[PDB]
Amino acid sequence: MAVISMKQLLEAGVHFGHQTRRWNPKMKKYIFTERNGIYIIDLQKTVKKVDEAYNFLKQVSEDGGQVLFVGTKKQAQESVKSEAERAGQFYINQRWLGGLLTNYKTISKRIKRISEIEKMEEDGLFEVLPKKEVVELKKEYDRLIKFLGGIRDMKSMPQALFVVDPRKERNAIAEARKLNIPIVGIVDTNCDPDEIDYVIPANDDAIRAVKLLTAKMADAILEGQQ
Amino acid sequence: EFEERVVTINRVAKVVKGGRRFRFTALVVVGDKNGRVGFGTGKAQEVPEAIKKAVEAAKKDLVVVPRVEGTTPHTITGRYGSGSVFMKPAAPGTGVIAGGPVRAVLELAGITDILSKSLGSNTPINMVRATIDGLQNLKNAEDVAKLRGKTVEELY
Amino acid sequence: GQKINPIGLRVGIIRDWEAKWYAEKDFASLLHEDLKIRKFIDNELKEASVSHVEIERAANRINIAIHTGKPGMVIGKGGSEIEKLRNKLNALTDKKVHINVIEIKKVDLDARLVAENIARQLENRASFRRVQKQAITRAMKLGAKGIKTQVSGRLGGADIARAEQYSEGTVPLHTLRADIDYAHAEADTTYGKLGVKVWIYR
RNA sequence: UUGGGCGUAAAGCGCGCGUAGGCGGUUUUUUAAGUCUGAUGUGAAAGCCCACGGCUCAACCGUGGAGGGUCAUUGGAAACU
RNA sequence: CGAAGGCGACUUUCUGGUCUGUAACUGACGCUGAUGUGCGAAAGCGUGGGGAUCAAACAGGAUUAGAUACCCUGGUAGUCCACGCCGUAAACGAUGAGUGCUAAGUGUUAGGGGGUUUCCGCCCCUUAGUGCUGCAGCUAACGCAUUAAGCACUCCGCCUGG
RNA sequence: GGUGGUGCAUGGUUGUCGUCAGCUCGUGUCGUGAGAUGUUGGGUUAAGUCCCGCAACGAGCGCAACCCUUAAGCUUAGUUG
Repeated sequence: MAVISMKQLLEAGVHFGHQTRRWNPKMKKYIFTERNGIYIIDLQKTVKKVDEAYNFLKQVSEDGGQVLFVGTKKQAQESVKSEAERAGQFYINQRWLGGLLTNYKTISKRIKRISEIEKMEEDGLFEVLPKKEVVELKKEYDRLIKFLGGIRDMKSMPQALFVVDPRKERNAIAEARKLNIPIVGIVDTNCDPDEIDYVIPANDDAIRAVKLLTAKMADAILEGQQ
Repeated sequence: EFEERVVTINRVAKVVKGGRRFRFTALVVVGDKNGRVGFGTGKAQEVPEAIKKAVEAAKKDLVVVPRVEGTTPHTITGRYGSGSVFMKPAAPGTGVIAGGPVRAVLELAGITDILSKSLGSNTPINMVRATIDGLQNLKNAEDVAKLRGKTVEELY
Repeated sequence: GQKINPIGLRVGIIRDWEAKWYAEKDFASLLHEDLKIRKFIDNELKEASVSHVEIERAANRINIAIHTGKPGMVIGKGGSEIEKLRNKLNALTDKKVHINVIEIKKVDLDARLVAENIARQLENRASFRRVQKQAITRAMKLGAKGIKTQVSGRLGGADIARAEQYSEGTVPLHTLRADIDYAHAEADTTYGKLGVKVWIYR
């Protein structure tokens, strides 16, 4: 669906950021002020432009674009992962090897690699797969399924994401921009406004931000799908 | 909508253990000749294969030229770094008016009315830069005259 | 390049032994009757380009065991060359009746005796890439075990061979029961020796 | 200028300190002197537009208009001077 | 901080000048550039010292299978300060000096506005700078950049083969 | 037929970097370019063989107790042992 509720948005931690001089003059279009350093969202396009992000995803999911709700912050390694799952996707809770999509087309293979090594550990004849094999298979499995989840079983691509600190996690976005895809995001302070078409300095502490928007966007790929 | 043309090649041979390969790193323009001349590059290897293995990389991103057809009515040029060219517009009833390496890309975008003041540096890789500088920084006429608050011809 | 000449690679699983010889008497003359006859067919089979070595002397009722499976040269038509050797190779062996031959299935896949199939790809030195050396590009990727290719046969007077490489990759690369052999032949360098060292990989 | 730059590469000063000056910030306002003269008498050849004749084609020659549409001659007046 | 070479014991000086907070005020009254300004370190440099230290030379020693040399006391001057400087250093910014910015940030010397005053400290604005990075720009890249190796208005000189 | 000479005419013959445990390679992929992956920062066995953290994933090349060998049975049995 479209909008977040306003209270746990406001008071339960979206507007908060970090200290000044970790400063974003580039996200000034959504930054209101700072409380002894700790920034504040301009608290109106955190909902109005959130509805416009919903509409951006409406005609994206009405044709089959399910957004990956990504695991970057520590509640995102579980709950934003989880609403990615509610959307009908998997999660990303492991790290890049340093340029997989800016150096794209060899360990861009990791999409098929997780589609194959996981399914081969899963399919029949797992007994036939010996224990000498199963040792390394299970030592790699904890790193494998957590590696890539956006195109795991929703094996089309998401036309957006929901990032928090693309200040670092533009390793996904900016490297995928080789692949020419737009991104929406509930960003943190002193992060990227450019690669993300819709940024709001949303502190992660408001789980209303991840439920009544990002899981609500798992719902917008149902209502904004039909 | 892009333009089809071959640009060049290059045989890379690095100081390595065994025999030095000669991968024919090639740049190609591809499309069906609209006006939006889209070139690209590629690092490819085999003598008959590296044309297509490099056009593979070329078409990954092939650039747009928003082309004021007939002719860009005013002086049309551009620049990046050490690369640049110039084009003084002349009459279209003149045949082909071009320079040395820019001759076939003059035929790519359909204007064939401006001349090619072949300026720029002497750098071959950035010869492509000097070429594409001239026609990458363009903007149409009526859209600018609209963008400037007035009509298409209130400003004329 | 300070290299010795191998023959046997990994013998004990993959490499085997086709010793079926019973000519027990006269190691000076009856042995000669089956070893010196091997000095005979180097010329006639017309660029044989053959598979491997499978010799066998059937309890001294010696029917000659060298296949060279390119047909026609050893077949004839319903027992012409074989029946002719039934009377001719009585000087080779005791009887030598109806000498045999096989069918060769991608003979460039055979690790050992492929060297003739490629010595007759560049020894001509005249259209020595397409008319003759087509088969380096035909016999490339049938998945042979020993993956190593080189050619040195009279290219400008070359006294060494050639190699091709690129770079990346990860594997547990240790394997201990493969099969491969040598190659060395009789081109004339005219000043300083090189018998062409010649293999390909399928 | 139009159609070069000067760290390395064609080239940027131990140094700074200084007069004329070049240029230093201007805000208003008057002249017509210059900032595509008005229009014409108005224009060097192998050289301002066409017509020409002869040129074995040519090789090469010349001719008229256009005399220009190019200077002079007349002008006075912005939002710089 | 100085015109630089450069500028170092401290009580003090002029605190000249930087310097930021105030700047109390007539009306272009400046950078570079004819003028002209001075010197520039030492090697060396025109007097007593000076062989006192250090110190070339010499001695005298010898590596392991090699000196008088790395080695140097006596010691040659020299070294050095109370009377004369050259116009040279990696004085390099290989990067000339005026008007102003290039997302900007950055902790900070100075001087200030301050809140809180603290217990002379925490927080905000601050600039000559101080550094750090870092936007644009920059050149081939080295790499430069709110303080250039960029950006728009000033001059200078250089050179477009060496 | 050479022994008279040339390995040097080439088969060769072959001693020989060097058991180097190493030599690697594709799918490829980044660096405008002169440059970048494997076999990893913390801890584990006979032949470049990895995990929490590193640009990797996929095969060979020299070489498994490899088939003997020492063995425990047997097996086969009295034949000659």
